[PDB]
Amino acid sequence: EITAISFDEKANLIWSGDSYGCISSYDPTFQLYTRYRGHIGGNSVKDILSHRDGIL
Amino acid sequence: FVQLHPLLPTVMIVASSSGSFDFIDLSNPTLRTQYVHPCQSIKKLCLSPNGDVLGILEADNHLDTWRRSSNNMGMFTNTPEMLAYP
Amino acid sequence: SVLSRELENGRLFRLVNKLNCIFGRIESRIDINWSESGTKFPIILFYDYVFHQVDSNGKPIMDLTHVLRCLNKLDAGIQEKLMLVTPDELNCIIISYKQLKDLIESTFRSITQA
Amino acid sequence: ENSSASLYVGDLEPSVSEAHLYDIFSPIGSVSSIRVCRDAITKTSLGYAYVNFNDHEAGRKAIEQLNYTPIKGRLCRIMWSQRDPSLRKKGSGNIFIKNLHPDIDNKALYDTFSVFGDILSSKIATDENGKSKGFGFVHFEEEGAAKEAIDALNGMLLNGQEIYV
Repeated sequence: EITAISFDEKANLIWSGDSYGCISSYDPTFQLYTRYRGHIGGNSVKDILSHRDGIL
Repeated sequence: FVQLHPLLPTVMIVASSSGSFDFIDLSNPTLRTQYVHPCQSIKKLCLSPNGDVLGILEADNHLDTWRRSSNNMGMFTNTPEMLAYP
Repeated sequence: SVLSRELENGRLFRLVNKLNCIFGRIESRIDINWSESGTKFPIILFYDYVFHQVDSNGKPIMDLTHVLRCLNKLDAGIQEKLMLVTPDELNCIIISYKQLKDLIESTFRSITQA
Repeated sequence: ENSSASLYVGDLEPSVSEAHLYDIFSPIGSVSSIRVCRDAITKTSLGYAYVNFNDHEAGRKAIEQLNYTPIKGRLCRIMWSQRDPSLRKKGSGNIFIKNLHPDIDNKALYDTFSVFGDILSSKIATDENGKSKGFGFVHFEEEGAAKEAIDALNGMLLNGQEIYV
């Protein structure tokens, strides 16, 4: 259901959005770090990007 | 899927829907590295600021990197604010 | 000699004054800056996290030791790391205290006048 | 200034990219950022590069592993970074030589000649399978280490060829 992907420039995390509502960060090869929402509802996310300070 | 390299902002990677990806020059198109994909077609793929990380990602949540084994590391950097212990 | 073990109320009661002074105001019960996409979102979340911490059977059981432990810690303003869940996989934020202090006093002052 | 790498290749090419460049010093570790900033109507050589690493010590480490070996005729030049208060930093001139010895390289040149005077740019005409072309430009930070190397031995006799001012 994964619908948007980006990195972070400062860690080994992955930043994924499924089709459930969420946005998650991921450790190396098979481990998650966080999964939060900044999303209202419906589908999760159009797109994801990295930044100097955080994740948009 | 056409994406310029981060450290090499003219050299790109070009990849199809099934995954015929090629590390390819901008200037000399003869210098192609046509890495085939012996697996299923893709949704998306991402990059390597450390230059040695293939991330193929479908809806399966199973990554694999194909490059030579320069590092035992995954991504670029190693400063996590809750690194292995909150 | 007996009044020695009674004094830890007034700071605590002012903490509850600041706490339940603005928690569920009817204009702010349903609005933009208090949803999961809203601004002051986890100030709700930790709030009842203490107050409805489920057991191994899922029963929200107090264990007021842990409650007042957390209460003095949040009252302090020190820098910690805090796991938080819905229970399920959403809105998890690992945070410290002094920014929570700052948003609390900011919201209180904004409520107090403009 | 320039406490970091700032590793400055000059005397550039029109139409050879940084591809094989990054191919060669791949296994060294610290390769931070490589870029030639450019003009707008300009697909010819202009004359400033930035093979930037993290610190200066990574540049010296890149020297100390292996440096100045011939591939594609180009040799990577070192950090200069020297602007309008440097009217004569590397422009305080050089000995210009007619009839250098025809085996004069740059590496053994500065190796034996690190004693008297520090050579900045040994702009030496070496071509066609190990032959210094007689004319060269041994270049310094001043014109004092130049006179030091001249008054020591302005060249010497190893196969007899003294060099020129």
